Amino acid sequence: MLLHLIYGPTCSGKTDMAIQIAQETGWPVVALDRVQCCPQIATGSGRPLESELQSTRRIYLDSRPLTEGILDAESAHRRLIFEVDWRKSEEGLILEGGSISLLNCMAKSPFWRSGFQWHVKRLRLGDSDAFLTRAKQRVAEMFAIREDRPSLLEELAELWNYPAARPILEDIDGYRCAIRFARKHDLAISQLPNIDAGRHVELIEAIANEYLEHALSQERDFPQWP
Ligand SMILES: Nc1ncnc2c1ncn2[C@@H]1O[C@H](COP(=O)(O)O)[C@@H](O)[C@H]1O
Ligand SMILES: CC(C)=CCSP(=O)(O)OP(=O)(O)O
Ligand SMILES: [Zn+2]
Ligand SMILES: [Zn+2]
Repeated sequence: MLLHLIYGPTCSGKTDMAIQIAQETGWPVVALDRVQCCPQIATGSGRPLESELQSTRRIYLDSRPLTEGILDAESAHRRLIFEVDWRKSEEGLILEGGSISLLNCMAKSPFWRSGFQWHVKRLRLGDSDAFLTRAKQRVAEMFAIREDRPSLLEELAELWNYPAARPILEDIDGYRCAIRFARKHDLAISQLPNIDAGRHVELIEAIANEYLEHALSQERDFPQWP
């Protein structure tokens, strides 16, 4: 079968791309993302909206409570081989995501190196400045109060109740920032949603900047794929 592999940093449009190829071909898209396997952090982790899948399928490598820990990379990798393997007979599948440790498992795994055709697309960040514009938009959407899906701040407040979630969230991007930012301004995590006019602007800015650190370190640590 043909695997269409799409990887690159945070906020590069990988998913809209994947959705478009999926809506053309009919193939599912497997998310190469460990953090997105915790649906309790669906928004902050970048899962697309149901509305935005446009009836196309997107497959996650597990579905797990956040307090169970983010799915480790070698478990994710074994799950990935299985999701591709059982679909062995279909025409192709789309693998899309920005997981550093998952992509590197892939690059080191004997599974991938034979018995598949590949189309491989690597998105980059270019302008730091356009990156941050792109990033601030994405953050404002993750912050939008929506009918159907909790915002990043609402997910964050929800989970802050479980002391076990706290160290885990401190290690995840967006949430890390939001938490660091609450402590900076002597705010309770619960009050982050009612954050006043421009206080809201400094937090979007700060998360977008944390996305930047992240994307730079994704450019640093990504495998170079064949
Ligand atoms: N979808 C995501 N959302 C938020 N943070 C992420 C995401 N994927 C990776 N990270 C961050 O990058 C580290 C995970 O490594 P990796 O899966 O190898 O990129 C995580 O601990 C998070 O801090
Ligand atoms: C928010 C962070 C750090 C990762 C999730 S964003 P992404 O890799 O899901 O975004 P794109 O599909 O590249 O827009
Ligand atoms: Zn995505
Ligand atoms: Zn990071």
